[PDB]
Amino acid sequence: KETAAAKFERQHMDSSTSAASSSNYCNQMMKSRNLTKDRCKPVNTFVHESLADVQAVCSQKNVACKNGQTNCYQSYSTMSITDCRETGSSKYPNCAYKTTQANKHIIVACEGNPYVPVHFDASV
Ligand SMILES: Nc1ncnc2c1ncn2[C@@H]1O[C@H](COP(=O)(O)O)[C@@H](O)[C@H]1O
Repeated sequence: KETAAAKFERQHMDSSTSAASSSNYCNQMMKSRNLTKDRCKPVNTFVHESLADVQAVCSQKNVACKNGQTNCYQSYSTMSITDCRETGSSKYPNCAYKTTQANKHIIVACEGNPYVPVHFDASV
């Protein structure tokens, strides 16, 4: 089965690009990462940093999660990320997104042994 850890990597990791590939990036990536499979996933963030760097966030600044759990962590450094947001004109199965690149601190929830990212909570 797909572990939660693998699912985080599929949904949120993109170390290959340093930053968003112009205007087409979200359209292609949301599809290729299977987030347009059974609906247009409305909102999603990709992180353009090494896996090791993202994993290391599980030992950085402990902050409250949006759902009220205590297992969330904020990166001490800013990271290169891309926010994808579904357009008003987007209609399944033709899912359309705005690609917005930025540099922000990420917030991830971590679980397990090893203690790794399983949920992307926020960027700040
Ligand atoms: N603190 C957390 N630790 C682990 N997974 C979480 C956490 N917060 C949210 N999730 C995951 O993200 C989804 C969205 O959370 P919610 O909006 O509370 O339904 C949940 O179904 C979980 O799959």
